[PDB]
Amino acid sequence: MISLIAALAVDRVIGMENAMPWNLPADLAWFKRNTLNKPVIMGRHCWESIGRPLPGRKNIILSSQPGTDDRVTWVKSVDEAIAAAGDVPEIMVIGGGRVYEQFLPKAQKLYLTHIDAEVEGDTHFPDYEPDDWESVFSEFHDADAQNSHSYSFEILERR
Ligand SMILES: NC(=O)c1ccc[n+]([C@@H]2O[C@H](COP(=O)([O-])OP(=O)(O)OC[C@H]3O[C@@H](n4cnc5c(N)ncnc54)[C@H](OP(=O)(O)O)[C@@H]3O)[C@@H](O)[C@H]2O)c1
Ligand SMILES: CN(Cc1cnc2nc(N)nc(N)c2n1)c1ccc(C(=O)N[C@@H](CCC(=O)O)C(=O)O)cc1
Ligand SMILES: [Ca+2]
Ligand SMILES: [Ca+2]
Repeated sequence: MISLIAALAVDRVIGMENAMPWNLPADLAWFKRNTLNKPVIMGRHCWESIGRPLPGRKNIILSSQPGTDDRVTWVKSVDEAIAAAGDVPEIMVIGGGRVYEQFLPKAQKLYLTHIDAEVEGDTHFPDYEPDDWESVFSEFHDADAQNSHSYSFEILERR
């Protein structure tokens, strides 16, 4: 199955100037826990904002151009990305916005972090139909010394 994993601020903002405008160690821990030992698919812009392969994951990068880094697997279409991931239980799609938009119709699960942050953004999570989805896990956390916003973790499953 295909799952999307994303962190969304107010108004579904997911980025600004190729960066993520918040500091949430707890979200990074959640991200790692839910992507480790699974293939991860990302757009070229979202790769460039990392610049190093994520360890313990098969890193698959979508680009219309030839790849520039042999440490990761480069593919030129959605269907090639899916195929490159292979016969695994769960393929994780990690962004950014244009990649999320293309994989959302194919996804069975959404792993969302709702961050209580008012951030100007230039990139937004796609506007999904709420009726298509059922909340199966939800956990809220207050802001603390390490995490400067409150946030909730949510898993939605396609009905
Ligand atoms: N969880 C999150 O909140 C989260 C996660 C990740 C990223 N982000 C943010 O997302 C933003 C980047 O999003 P974005 O939409 O600009 O870029 P993106 O989706 O990461 O990357 C877009 C690029 O991927 C390639 N691509 C996408 N679909 C393709 C296809 N079907 N076939 C071939 N190539 C394809 C193209 O590369 P070429 O131009 O090379 O063809 C395209 O320009 C940044 O602000 C980043 O910080 C947020
Ligand atoms: C910019 N970016 C994309 C990013 C960040 N947070 C997210 N959060 C969620 N919930 N979903 C995402 N797709 C997501 N993507 C990054 C940046 C750094 C690391 C990173 O270093 N991750 C380590 C965490 C190790 C560390 O703490 O340095 C890992 O093993 O996954 C991952 C993604
Ligand atoms: Ca806040
Ligand atoms: Ca509606």
